[PDB]
Amino acid sequence: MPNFSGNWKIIRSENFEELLKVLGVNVMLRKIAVAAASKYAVEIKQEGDTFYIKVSTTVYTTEINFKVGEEFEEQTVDGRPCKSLVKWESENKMVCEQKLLKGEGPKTSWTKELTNDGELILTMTADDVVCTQVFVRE
Ligand SMILES: *C/C(=C/c1ccc2cc(C#C)ccc2c1)C(=O)OC
Repeated sequence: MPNFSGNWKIIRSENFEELLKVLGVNVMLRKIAVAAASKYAVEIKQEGDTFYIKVSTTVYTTEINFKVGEEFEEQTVDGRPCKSLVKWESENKMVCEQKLLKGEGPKTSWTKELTNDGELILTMTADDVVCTQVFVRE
C-alpha cells in the first residue's frame, strides 16, 4: 500500500536560493546551500497520522517526528526553533504552519504531497517566496 513511506532522492529544486535570501542568508552561503541541496535524500516512515522524517545531505542529517494535528517544536529552514502544526489538505497532501519560539522574522510554512505519478513534492514558503523540491522513490 503506497503512501509517503519510503526513501526519496531529489530530482529538481526551484527557488531554493530566493527563499534563503528572504531568510537573510549571505550570498556565498546561499550558493553552497544550493550546491548541497542536490544531494538531498529523504526517508519517511508513515503509520496513519504519525510520521518519522529524516532529511540528510552529504554532511548533515536531521529527524522530525509529528502527529498530524499535534503541535511540535522544529527548526525553520534558517535553523531557528519554531512551533509547528500539520494538517491534511486532501488524501496525500499535508501543510504545516510554523510560528517562532523566540524573536522576529518571516512567515514560514511547508507542504508535502504524493502525486498520482509517484513523486513527492515539497514546497517551503517564506512570506511571498515558494521553493519547490521534487523527489522520486530511491
Ligand atoms: C520534509 C522536509 C524536508 C526538507 C527539505 C529541504 C530542507 C531544506 C532546509 C534548509 C535550509 C531545511 C529543511 C528542509 C527540509 C521539510 O519539512 O522541510 C521544511
